[PDB]
Parts: sequence; structure tokens; C-alpha cells
Amino acid sequence: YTNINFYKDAASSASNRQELQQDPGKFTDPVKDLMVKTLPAL
Amino acid sequence: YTNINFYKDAASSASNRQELQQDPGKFTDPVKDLMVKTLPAL
Amino acid sequence: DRTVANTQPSGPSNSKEIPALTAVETGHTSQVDPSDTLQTRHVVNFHSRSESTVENFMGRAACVFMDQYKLNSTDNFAVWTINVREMAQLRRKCELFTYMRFDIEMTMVITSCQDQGTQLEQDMPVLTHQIMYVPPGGPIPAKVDSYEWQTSTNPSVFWTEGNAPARMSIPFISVGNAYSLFYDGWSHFTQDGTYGYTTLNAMGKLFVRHVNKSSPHQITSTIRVYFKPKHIKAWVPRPPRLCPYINKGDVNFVVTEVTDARKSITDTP
Amino acid sequence: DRTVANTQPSGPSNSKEIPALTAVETGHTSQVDPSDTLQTRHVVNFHSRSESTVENFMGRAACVFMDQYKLNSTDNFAVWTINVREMAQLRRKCELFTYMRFDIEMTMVITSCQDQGTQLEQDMPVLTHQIMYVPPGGPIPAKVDSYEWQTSTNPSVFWTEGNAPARMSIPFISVGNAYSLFYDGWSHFTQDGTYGYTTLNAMGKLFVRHVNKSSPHQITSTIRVYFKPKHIKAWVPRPPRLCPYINKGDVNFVVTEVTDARKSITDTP
Amino acid sequence: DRVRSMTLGNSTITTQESANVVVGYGEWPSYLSDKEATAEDQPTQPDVATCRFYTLESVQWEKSSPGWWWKFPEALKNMGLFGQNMHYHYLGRAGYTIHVQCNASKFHQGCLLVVCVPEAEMGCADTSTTFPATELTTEEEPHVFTSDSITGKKVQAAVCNAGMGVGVGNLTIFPHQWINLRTNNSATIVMPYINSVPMDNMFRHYNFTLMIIPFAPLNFNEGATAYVPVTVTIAPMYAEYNGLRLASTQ
Amino acid sequence: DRVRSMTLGNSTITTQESANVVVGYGEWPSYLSDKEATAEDQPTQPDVATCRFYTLESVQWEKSSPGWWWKFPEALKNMGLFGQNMHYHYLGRAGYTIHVQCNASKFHQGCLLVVCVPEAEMGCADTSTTFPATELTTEEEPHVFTSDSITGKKVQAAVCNAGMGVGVGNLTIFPHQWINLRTNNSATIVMPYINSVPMDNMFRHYNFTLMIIPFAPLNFNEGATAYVPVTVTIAPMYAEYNGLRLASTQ
Amino acid sequence: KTKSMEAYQIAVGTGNTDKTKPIFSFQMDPGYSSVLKRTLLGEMLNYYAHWSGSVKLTFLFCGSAMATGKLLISYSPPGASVPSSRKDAMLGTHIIWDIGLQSSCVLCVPWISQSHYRMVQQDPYTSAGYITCWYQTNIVVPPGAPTSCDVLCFASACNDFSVRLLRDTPFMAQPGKL
Ligand SMILES: CCCCCCCCCCCCCCCC(=O)O
Ligand SMILES: CCCCCCCCCCCCCCCC(=O)O
Repeated sequence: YTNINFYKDAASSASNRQELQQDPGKFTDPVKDLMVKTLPAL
Repeated sequence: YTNINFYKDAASSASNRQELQQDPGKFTDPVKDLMVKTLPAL
Repeated sequence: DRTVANTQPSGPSNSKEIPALTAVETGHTSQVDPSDTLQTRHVVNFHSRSESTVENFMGRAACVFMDQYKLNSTDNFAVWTINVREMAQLRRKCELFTYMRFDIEMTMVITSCQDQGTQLEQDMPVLTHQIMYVPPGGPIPAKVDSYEWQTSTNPSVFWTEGNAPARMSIPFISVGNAYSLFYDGWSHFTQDGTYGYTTLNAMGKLFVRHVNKSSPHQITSTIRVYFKPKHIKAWVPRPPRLCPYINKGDVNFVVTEVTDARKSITDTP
Repeated sequence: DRTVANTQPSGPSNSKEIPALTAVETGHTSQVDPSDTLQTRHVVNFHSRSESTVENFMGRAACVFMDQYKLNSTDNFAVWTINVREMAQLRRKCELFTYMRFDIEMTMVITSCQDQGTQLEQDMPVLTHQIMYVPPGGPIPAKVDSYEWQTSTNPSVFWTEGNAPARMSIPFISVGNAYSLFYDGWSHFTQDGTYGYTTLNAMGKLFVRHVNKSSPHQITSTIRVYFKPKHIKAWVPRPPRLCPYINKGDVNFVVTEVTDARKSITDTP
Repeated sequence: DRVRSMTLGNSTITTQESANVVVGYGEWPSYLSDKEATAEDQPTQPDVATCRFYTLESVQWEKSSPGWWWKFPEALKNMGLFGQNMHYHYLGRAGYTIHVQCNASKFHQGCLLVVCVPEAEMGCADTSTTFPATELTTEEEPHVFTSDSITGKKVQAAVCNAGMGVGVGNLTIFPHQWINLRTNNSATIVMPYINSVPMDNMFRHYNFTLMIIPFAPLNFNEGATAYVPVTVTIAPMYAEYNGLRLASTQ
Repeated sequence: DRVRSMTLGNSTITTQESANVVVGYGEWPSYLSDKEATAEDQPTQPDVATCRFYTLESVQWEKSSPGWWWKFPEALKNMGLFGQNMHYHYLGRAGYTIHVQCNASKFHQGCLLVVCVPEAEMGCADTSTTFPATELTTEEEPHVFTSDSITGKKVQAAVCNAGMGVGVGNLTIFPHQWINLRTNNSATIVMPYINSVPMDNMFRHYNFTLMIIPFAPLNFNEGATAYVPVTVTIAPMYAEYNGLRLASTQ
Repeated sequence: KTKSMEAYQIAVGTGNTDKTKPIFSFQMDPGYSSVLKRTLLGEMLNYYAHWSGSVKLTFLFCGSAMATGKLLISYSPPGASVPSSRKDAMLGTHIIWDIGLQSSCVLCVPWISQSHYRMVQQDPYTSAGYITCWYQTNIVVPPGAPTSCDVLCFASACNDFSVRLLRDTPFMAQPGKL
């Protein structure tokens, strides 16, 4: 079970509750030039 | 039957009512040194 | 379902490396870890961010509409314009993103109760209800026995009382590529008309009525609708709304306070 | 499912072996078998300790809560703090271990009855009930028509009367690694506050109400909740409680008797 | 097998008549592992300074003595560097070995039960109110049981229920040993760390309680020594501490 | 090369204008070896608790200030767990890193000399008598020099001789650094353990003395800030202790 | 100041008076402490009932380029009273910030807790510590420069932060129909 669809329509399906994907780099690091933590920022 | 799960969650499962494991040595024999029944205790 | 990062052992250090020092004018958030500034041991973390996902966060029913219709003029049926800006509980959650795509799974709860009168002796059979979704531009009924109720093409659901609540699924039915919750524009090209998100909201209406013709004494019913978004995708996170809502149509607000007042700067309760 | 040990044949013996003699000051329980001190035959035992397991022992529903709410101020809804120290039948069974991990399978039974009055003529449709579990720290409703009842995030169950009783499953929701039934400590770090297990119990509240708005005459309902632990693990067995319970909050007791009085030391009934 | 010698730190205990030591539940105390750890810091691990025998005050076993109890680990405060580290540390872990000494001649009779009850909870004499924290722990002298029902804002010290609402004779389920004057004069019990959370504050939590109850009354004839002392010695083992801050005055 | 970052324990020091750190005599501090050891016991070696930066009280550098001196390691007592271990331990070993901070704008001028003198001995103003131990060490405030000859049962605090009977300008032989307001605002000196015996009592022996003497007087015009503070921070390193007994009240 | 821009400004001064008193002090608890309750981290934390991980706080010095000084910021683990002197605050997790070209320093709280998770609501069993700041050295400015400057603080979670239990936020209420 849990992987059998009894309805042809795609909207008639269970929610995707077992997906884990992350990408925090979009907001935390938006700078064009790479910054190294050990090296001075400026 | 009896081994098919229709729900993804693990809590949504039947109770484990066919398990038999015992370990009475924890309480009956807590002594550090081994004691032999035939041999005198002290 | 991966776990969070583990902690790495550290020791005393004296060198020219400066992980702590940084510049906040660049617009970058520092990535310093606790091991970088302190001596830490090695621990294995099995904690998982499994319930912080958008799909799980939005995956729970919430009330969107409530109205009453009676069985004994215009009080025999209810009319609702499908919008998600009528209940504060779900409005605040869905205003954290600018654009969103999702598929709703609507359900309804219908209850009936006899009205208090001088004479209450009556015997009535079971009751039945009909719910009809009129597509945008379709004819709207004006009476309980109007001709629009025969749903040749429009969807309809019939639910006899005493059974399980009805449930239906609706796909992405937006003209654009996503649902625009916030729209900064005017309806007309001359910068006139209605300013707000009402222009882009073109969802149809909903009609509920009693199938039974009449009762010896008045009976009133209440319908509650719940929505659950699934297969959801979100874009452009937004800060949470501080001020309480005033009107459903617009985002007008009153001046509020950022945080609760404290006695002094160095006051620890 | 293995069986118990079989009996081995024995015969007359005269030697220096002393299985019977032992020392009880060591803290060890003697392992003497009946064959060691008597002449026994050979028998095959097929008896199995299959119902003495903790999982089977705890695997049976027990009543945990009972209250009444009415349909016609604060009597229209019931509030319960989720605790397992309110019914003696299940409290005694769960106090034989110090720490335990388990998953409950809650079910509810709801019954309604009309109240005795001078005028009883009424005709009412079926009734519906809602049960809401408020997580710790969540807002608590103060009225039947309060805004907290729309469960945007909190769970809820709707059960129309006449159908099968509702059932739900709840996982391990404790902050620590197990449920501490007995806690020998104080809430505050200055050795003050409340002494007992109440500090560690942080479970949320439960709310039950009537979905129907009103009835011509008063109607009262009663809800009973049953819990069944499954996937259970136990640690640190404890002696059974002798004295009857006095208060749910604490373990206060009165002096009792170990055993029933007999006429004399050599009195056989 | 009667003789045994225990050495820990700079202290040594020697016994000539005793029984085999009892390890609590069959598990020797050890250090916390990385997988089971939850904290994120470098724990301080003193070895010789905070892990050694500490001899508590002694008590006299009279003929009518009902019993005594101690509530560790708070009783071990203000002694050595073990208590000092407790004041400066929010969290800690430790294991203990308990040695109880009581000696008599061959013309004396009596029996003692030494048992460690984990998470023992004491009820008040007045069921409608609570008692101050001084009654449970004093940290200097043992608290005494009683042979009759008592009243007030105090624990029910009746020996029949032992203050826990359970039978006194059923306490043998927990790790225990017996001291019979005819056979032995010393009892030793090794206990591992038992708690729901990996680490907890020592001051506000009482892990275990040591109870000594005389099942057989002490009896002797004229001319024998009437002063029989009972002494308890405990030694912490595998002490670990996480979290450093200012000292707590308590 | 101006920027430098130092991390020890749970404390971190950041500087943006400084010079390369000076290691005392070119040897980094380390632990005692077995061959060079003389004691017979297991040393206690705290790592995070007793090896971290400790910021002392600050002082104001006025135009007429003659200078100040501090006598470690006694000045480091009663601060954290470093002082507490000293009371309970007869012997100890440690190394130190000294960081001195003093900042000013580009319109201020002045120079400071920071030098650590090992085994510095101070003579009395009255050559025929001795001074009490309070004059040498107070453990709370810096002792001040003077620009003229003084009298009494006190040390000769004249800046000309510095209290040691030697020229003030010849102190550069010992490890030292200079703080010039035009160039730098922080000085860092790392010192290893220097003593004739491998270990010695901390209370009764003063290993080294930190002296700050302004060779160039501070000068500024009207409108500039007149309150220039000087702060000293020291962090013990590789602390080791042998010998445990009752605490010493001193 | 809760309805203005001065709530975010931590004033600093150059003087000899009150140099032994704390600059600011507040509770580390993110769930209910008024200082950081309504921040971005707090707002998402109020939709949940359990939390774990580490938090990092950075400070920006908004002053004249000619000004220089040092500051001491410390975190005291729970179990004792709030520190009242710099000698009490130097026995915990502390970092010394030298104001300069970088103009920012980061302080990290290394998740010191007895259990794996804590509770967002205030409960005596699980509580965090206190954050305090002190004067390592006074602030020195040249003549012709502003005497007083300001400091701003930013708070964010680390990479080991997680929340498990799901509840509703307590910051939203609807008295009547909109
Ligand atoms: C009653 C049976 C027919 C019901 C048809 C489905 C109800 C129509 C709702 C469609 C719109 C759903 C999503 C809109 C949300 C939004 O406006 O952002
Ligand atoms: C009514 C639908 C929602 C119901 C949610 C489940 C009920 C919450 C109970 C959770 C705690 C169960 C186990 C606690 C036992 C204990 O406190 O030892």
C-alpha cells in the first residue's frame, strides 16, 4: 500500500509528506563574490 | 494478511503480541562473582 | 529524511584566523558554528527537520466559511464568493509567501437544529442538501426553485444527513502560473478602479440549499467549509503580519507596537 | 514462543554437594530446582509464558476520563488536562515501572439523553460532536462560539451519532527519552515550588463541544475516553501500591495493614 | 572469598568478612558516548579529585531504632571538590559505590536491610498539604523512621509503608543486601546512573535514596557493649560535568 | 597582517591594528614531561574551565601618569575556577598570554612600553627596614609609580630606577612591545613558564611582573576626548596542578 | 519606544560615570522573552511547541570612524542568579569585541541543556540563561567628534536548529466578523 493510486486524476492523490530538500544559500549568501569565514570579509 | 501495513506512519500499526524474550538474570543474579549451586556459597 | 549536521571536536587555538569578525553591510548572514569560537566535543545529531517543510506546515484543515440557511424569501439559500481572506487563522499562514501553487481538498460539515417556538410538535424524515459551484460568468440562481439548480454542466454534491462529511478535490484553476496573494496594481490601465488583490481573484460562487420543499415548523442549518492545501509550492517568503486585520477586501491596518514594553534596558524577569 | 523448561529424572544421592544450602545475605535468589532435592520423573512441559509479557499485559483498553456537557454558560463544553492519574484501575497497573515508552490508541464513546422536564415534546435531527486537542501553549477557547474552534493547525475529529466509535493513534510525544511516572524533585532550582510528578507532565488539554447551535429543550451528553498502550517498553520494576489512593496530584497515603489478621500462628482454615 | 579490597583515588577500604558485591542491574558505570550525548561542549572530567570515598556521619543502632534514610546526591555536597564542582556546574553525571559498616561480637544478634530505591517519592502525613524541603533532606544527619502514625507537615515515616505507600517486605525487588551479625559485618552495593534524561541538575533532583531498616531487633545480655555504631561510606565514580557559570549559593 | 584573532576556551579577542605577537624567548608553553617530573601523583589538568581570558580592571592614562605594575599570578586569584584550584592545590604550573588594549584617534600622541620582568625584586624606600606584603600586591587595583623620591615603609616607585635599582631604558632586554597611538592600539605577549624548580607554590612566589611605563607623554588639544582607558587581559594556558588538601584561606 | 525607531538603538557613551553597570541584559529564552519574541526566529518559533539547536547574535557599531573601544558580551548558563558585576560575567561563555574595520562580532550560544529539546512556553523545568554586556574599556573619541554612538543587534538560528511539535500562534485573534 501507500503507493497505489485508485483514481486516474493526479489531483486525486495523497500529499507528499515525506520529502526533505533544502537550499538556504539563496537567502543567507546572496553575494556575488565568495566570502571565506576564516579570511577577513573586507 | 497480518503483515501488510496500509498506513505510512509507524505508530499506525498493530501491537506486537507474538514476542517472547526473557532475561531473569538481571534481578535474580546481580552478584559480581559467580556462584555455583553445588558448591557452598561462602 | 536526512539529519542535521554533527558537531566536530575543537581545541585551543591562537592564530590569525578570525571567524567571528565579519561585515554585516555586505548583506550576507554569517555561517559561524559553535565549534569555531569554543572548545566542543563530538556529538551525533539525529534530529530531522521533517515537520518544518511547507507541505507539512500547510497540510491541515482550516475553516474558511460559515453561514446559515433556513427551511420553513432569500434566506433559504446561501451565496459565497470563494476567497481565502475571510478567516484570520488561515489568512496569516498564507500571507507569508507572495506566489503559491496548491491543490485544495475541500470538505463540509452540515448541522441542523429546530428553532424555538410556541408549538414544536412535528415529525420529519431525514434531510438532504445540495451544493453547487457556479463557474465564473455562469448564471446565478435567484430562487430556491429556480431553473439554474439542475446542474447540466456545473458540479454538485448531494449529502444526506447522518453519513460521513463530503469531500472533494480541486486542481490548479488559476489563469496565471501561480496564485498572486499580493498585487500592487490597479484594475484599469488609466491607474483607476480598485487597488488590491481583488482584481486578480476571479473565483466563482457557491450555492447551498435544502432539497426538501417544506416543513411544518421552521428549521435552520449551518454549513462549515474546511480547506487543506496539498502538492504545494511557495515563492518569495514575506515577513509575518503584525497588526490585526480590519477588512477582508484590503490590507488596511492601524499603528501597533513592535514588542511588549519592559521596565528598563537591564531588567531581567 | 518457546515453552518452559522440562523436568529431568533424579535418583538417590549421598555426597558433599549441597544445592539446598545457600546464603541470602549476598542478595542472590537461589536457583534450586525440584529435581535437586527430590526424586522426580521425566515430563515434557509445553506451557508458555505468552500472556505474561508487558505488551500483552498492557494491551487492553481502560477508562481515563468522564465528563458531561449540555446543549440548551461554561457548561456547554468540557476541559480535560491529559493525565493518567485519575482512574485507579489503570494508575495501579502503570505504577509498577519507573520509566515507560508507549504509543496510545485513544477511542471515545459518546451518549446523549434528554433531561426530565415538565414539557418534553420535541423533534430533533441527529447530533454531531467535535473534539479538539490543544497543543501545550496554544490558545484555549473561552466560549462555545469562540474563534479557537476553527482548527487551522490543531487536530480535530467530527463524529455523528449512530456510527462506530472514533479511534486515533498518538506517537511518543515526550521531551525526554521516556515517561517518568515518579519524579523525586522540585520544579525550581532553589528547592521550592511543587514536589511530585506534576512538573514533568506537560501534556496539552482537550475540548469537546456540540456542533448544533440550540435545541428546544435541554439535552445532556457524556463522553468516555479509553487508552490502549502499544509498542511498549518498561524499565525499573516497582513494588505494587498497597494503600488506596487519596489525591490525583500527589502520592499521599494513610497507614494500612500488610496482610489480613489470622487467629494464631498455627491456624489453618 | 570473605576478604575483599577496594581502592579508589587515594582511599582504600579493607574488609575481612563480607559477601560478593552486588552490581546494580548487572551494568558497571561508564562514561557517556557521543551517539547518546545531547549537549554541545567539552565536558570536564576530574578523576582523582572528585572520585574517592567520603565517610558520612555515623549513627547508633539502639534496640528500638526504627531505621534511617539518606537522599543522595545532595548529601554529598560541601564535601571535597565533588560539591564544589556541583555549585559551578549546571549539569552532571556520576556513579556511586555504597559501603555500609556495622560490627558486633558473636554474642550479639540482629539483621539489617540495605536497599537503594531509585526515584523514591515520599508522601506527606497531612494528605491535604505539602511539607517543606527541609524534611526530605538535611545533608548533615540521617532522618529517622517511626513505629506509629505521625501527623503534621512531615513525611509519613511509618515503617509499615516506608513512606512510599508500598509494603516494607517487598523492597527486595530493588538491588539490596543483608547484614547479619552472625555472618557478615559489611555490605557493598555498586549502582550505575539511572535517569530518563542523559544529564540532570543535581541540586533539584534526587536520583536515589538509601534506606536501612532493622527487620531483626538488636538483643544482647548484660556485660556486652551497648554502643554499636553504623557508618556509611560512598565514593563517586565516573564524574562528568557540563555547563560552567557562576557558583550557586545553596 | 594588521588583523589577528585569538580564541581560547569560550572567549575570543579580535584586533584590527596590531603587530606580530612576541613569544617569550622563542619557546611556546607546553606540559611537563615524565623525565623532567619530580612529583609522584596524577596531576589534574583542567582545559576549558581554567584556561581562558580574564579581563582585569581598567585604568585611565592621564597626562601626568607615571605608570603602573601588576604582580601575577596572585592577581589572577578569586577569578573563575583558576583561583579556586589554587586554594585547594599546593603546587601548580601555568603559562600566560597578556593582551593590553589602548585606543586613540589620529589627533592624539603618546607611547607606552609593555614589558614582563621575571623574578623582579622591589627594594624599600627606607633601606634599614622592610615593607608589608600589601604594598607589593593588592589583587584589585594597579600600583602606581612616582616621579620623585618617596619615603616610608614602601617600595621606591621612582620611574628613574623602576624600583629594581636598574636603568629604566635598559628594560628592553626582557620580552617587550611598544604601543604607539599613531601605529598600533594593542600589544600581545606570550610567556612560557620560567622557574628554577619544575613546580612552585603560587601564593608565596611571584613569577613575573607586568610594567607599563609611558615614555612619551599623552598630549591633545581642546575638544578631544580626555578619558583614555587602558585595559589588560590575561589568559592562563596549560594549567597543571599537583597536591590536593583542604582549602587555604588567604 | 515600542512605537518608534529608538527600540532598536542600544546607546553607548563616553564617560567616567556608571562604568561598572550593565549596558543591557535580557533572557536567552527565544520563545517568550519580549526582546526577541517578535523577531523572524521568534515568529516561526511560536507556530511550534518544541525547539532545539543553537542561536548566534551579531552586533553592528554605528559610530564615527575615528571612535575606538572594546566590549565584553557574556552568556551565563542557567542555574544561578543574573550576574551583577563583570567578575561574575567573565566566568561564563564570553567574547571580547575590539571595534574596528570589521565593525561586527558574533556570539554563539552552544546549546547547553539537560534534555534534547526545550519548550517554547515558559516552564521552570527547561529554561535558558541570560545575556549581558559590560565595558572592557571606555570609548575614546578625538576632539570634534560625536560623543555618543549606537549599536544594533541581529539574531539568527544555526544549522542545528529544529522544531518538532506543531501548534497555533498566540499572536493572532479575531474578535468578530471581518
Ligand atoms: C461542491 C462541489 C463542487 C465544488 C467545486 C470546488 C470549489 C471551487 C473552489 C476553487 C478554488 C480553490 C482555490 C482558490 C484559493 C484562492 O482563491 O487562492
Ligand atoms: C481528538 C483528536 C486529537 C487527539 C490527539 C491525541 C490526544 C493527546 C494525548 C497525548 C498524550 C498521550 C500519552 C500521555 C500519557 C502520559 O501522560 O503519560
